[PDB]
Formats: sequence, structure tokens, C-alpha cells
Amino acid sequence: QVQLVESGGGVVQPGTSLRLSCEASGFTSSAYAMHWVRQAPGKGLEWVAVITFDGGYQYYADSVKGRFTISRDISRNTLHLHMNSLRAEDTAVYYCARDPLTKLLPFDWVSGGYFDYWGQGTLVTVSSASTKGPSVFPLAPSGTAALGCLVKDYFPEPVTVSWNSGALTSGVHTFPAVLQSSGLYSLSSVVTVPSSSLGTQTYICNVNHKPSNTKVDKRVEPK
Amino acid sequence: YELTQPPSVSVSPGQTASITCSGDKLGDKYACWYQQKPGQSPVLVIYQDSKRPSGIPERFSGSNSGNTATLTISGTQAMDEADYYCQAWDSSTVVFGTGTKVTVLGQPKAAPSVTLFPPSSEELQANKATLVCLISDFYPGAVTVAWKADSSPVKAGVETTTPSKQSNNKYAASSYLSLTPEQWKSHRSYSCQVTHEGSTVEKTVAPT
Repeated sequence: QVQLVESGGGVVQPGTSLRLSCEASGFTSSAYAMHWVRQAPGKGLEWVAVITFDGGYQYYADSVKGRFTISRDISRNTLHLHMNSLRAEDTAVYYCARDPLTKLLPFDWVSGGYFDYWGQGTLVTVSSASTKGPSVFPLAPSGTAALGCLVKDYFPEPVTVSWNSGALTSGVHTFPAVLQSSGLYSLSSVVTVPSSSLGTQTYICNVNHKPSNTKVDKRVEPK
Repeated sequence: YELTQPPSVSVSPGQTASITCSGDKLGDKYACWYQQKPGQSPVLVIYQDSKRPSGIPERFSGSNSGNTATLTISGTQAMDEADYYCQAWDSSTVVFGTGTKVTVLGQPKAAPSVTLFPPSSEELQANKATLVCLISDFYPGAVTVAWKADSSPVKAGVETTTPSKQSNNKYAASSYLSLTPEQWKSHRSYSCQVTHEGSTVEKTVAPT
């Protein structure tokens, strides 16, 4: 059966080079136009490059031209994406895709081409992020009140949050972290409490970040 | 060349899901549609504006006229829930639409609870400022977030999570707006606007 298996992905630093491979099987890639398509975490599909069945023509998205080169190892029935000068926004799953219609380029007539087969994808993470403990900030409450703790700029996952060491659990919601463009994570934990208890009751968030051996308590109070 | 889709389409089982894709003179181009489930490769469901690959259920159909390409799923079932992307060409360049999340309803609809927090004093001291918009208990798990400084839309410094399931089977998401302490004081108001199934709710905080 037809299949595509991409390879070469990994976590690397900005400016670095990396070469992806896509081995074909069940057919000859020299008889098809082959493509690279990529998808950033949580984002949409983005076409990267095409090479013709001939190998005599390549084309590239503007975002990668001059940095990426698509090629074919005819002998090993393998396609390659050589990426130089990688940037943070190159972070994506990279897919190999087969196009049965495209022959010679540029097109003589309007393209009715499509991708009939995809590989499983290989992950490329471009980041300079390294182990770093979070800054912890109180989220002051304004017949209930919401209060919490902002856990800012840590790497890597995970962070865990408790309240009064886990003695306060009712109404606690700790949110999934956001992964920012910096490659650093942030999250928040909130607890909803009686408005009338804000004067007598004590609320402390406990933030743990094991990779940085960070254990921080922050008392959260009105005003 | 730009292809735009709606972010979300929600449908009860058996009803018809209609997904549009817009572009300048899209009718002059051939449109393809791909189905993608979380953690899986995309799957071609429609090519050349209406042709259906073998193996694809015939409840999938497509059309393309003027500026609009439409993918139609009649009698939608749970297995049809996925992201759908339209696709076309610009010379040798391949173009994808923004993608549409199709939810097939499996529990009652639920409007989001929204909590907006201002920058803390402690953070403002460190010459940094973040707005924290927390969104909980909603279904379907699809939201769009818009930030506004006073009355003007802000797009810079915005980071928003993908929705994910809570331990009550509804969804949660959060959005962060990064600002300088000066930018924060320079306006009278900041708002977080959360849109869900045609309804938009807003929370507001001020440097006061």
C-alpha cells in the first residue's frame, strides 16, 4: 500500500539547521509531485514546498524561501526538507504529502491538484527556552468573589497549584497553561469564595515547579 | 491570496452541517476539503470542487461558485466531528483556509463563565503587566476572544489557549494580554470579549 514516513524532527535552537526526510513506499516518488505542509500547535495547515516528479522544479512559500530547500533522493525513494536559519515560528508538525495531478511547473492550465496521501508528521520545535522557575503573582479579589494566582513564564511543564496546602479544594479551578511565543508557559489558578469571608479567611496558593525546584506560597488578599 | 472560513460550526446528530470558505474569485479555482481529527493527519474528503475520493461517505458533498466554496455534511454523525480545511492554488502556491471546527452536539449547550483579572501591583512593580481572561464551563468547546483597549481592538501581545475538557465534560480556555505598565495606565478601560455560539459576553477592568 502507499505510505509516507517522515523523520528528522526534534527540539532545536533558533538559527540552527535541520533536515527532514520522508520515505515513500508502495509507489515511486519520481512519478509524483511531492509536498511539505506544516501545522503549528493548535493552528491551521500551512503549505511549505513542492518538488515536481522530475526533480527539475521546486517552489516555496514566502515564509520559508531562501531558507528551506526541497529535494529528492531518487535512489532511496526519499524526499527531504533542508531547513536553515530556523525561527521560532517554524515550530510545527511537518507533513509529507503526495500530489497525483501536478506534473511540470509552472502550470499550463489551472490546477486541479490535491493531496491524496499524507505522512504521519514529524515534530519540529524551535526554541531557546530553558529550565526556568515561574514568577508568582496574586490575583486580588474585586454574593461571591473570584481570586487566584498568576503563574508566569516557566519552563518546562508541569506546574501544580494547591490552596492552603490542599486544605481548600471547593471552587478551585487551575487552568491549562498557555504556551507563549517565547516558548515559556504561563497558567492561572482561581478559587471562588464567599465575599463575606474575605476579611477573616486566609487564602494562600502553593505553586510547585519541580524542574526548577521551585515551591512558592503566595497569600492572596483584597485591595 | 486569502481563504477564510468560520471558526466553528455546531450541529445536532442527523442535522446538516454547512461549512463555507471565501476567497476572491474562488469560483475560478478548484477547491479541495480536508478533514482532520486531533493528533491525526488530514484526510481529503472533496477535490475539484465536488468530487469525492473513494472511501468517503456520500453524505459529504461540495460546491464552488463566485467567492464561496461550501462543504456539506448531510445526516452528520459523531464521527464527522473534526476540523475542516478548504484548499486551493495560487500559481505554484498551495493555499489553505483558516479551518472550521465542527462540533456534533453530545450534551446540552453551555454559555461560558468569564473572569477578567487586572495586572497585580506586584507585577506592575516589576515593570510588567498582564491581563488574565479565564473562560470556563462552555460547550461546544469553541470560543473566539477579542481584546479591546477602551474601544479599540488590540491584537498585539495576545495569547490564547485551545479549549480543553474540564472534569465536568465542559470546556475551559484562557487568554492573556501582555502590556507595559504605561500602556495599562494610558487607557481608561480594558475588555475581554468572549464569543460562543453567536453570543458575545464581555468583562471589563480599569486602572482604578
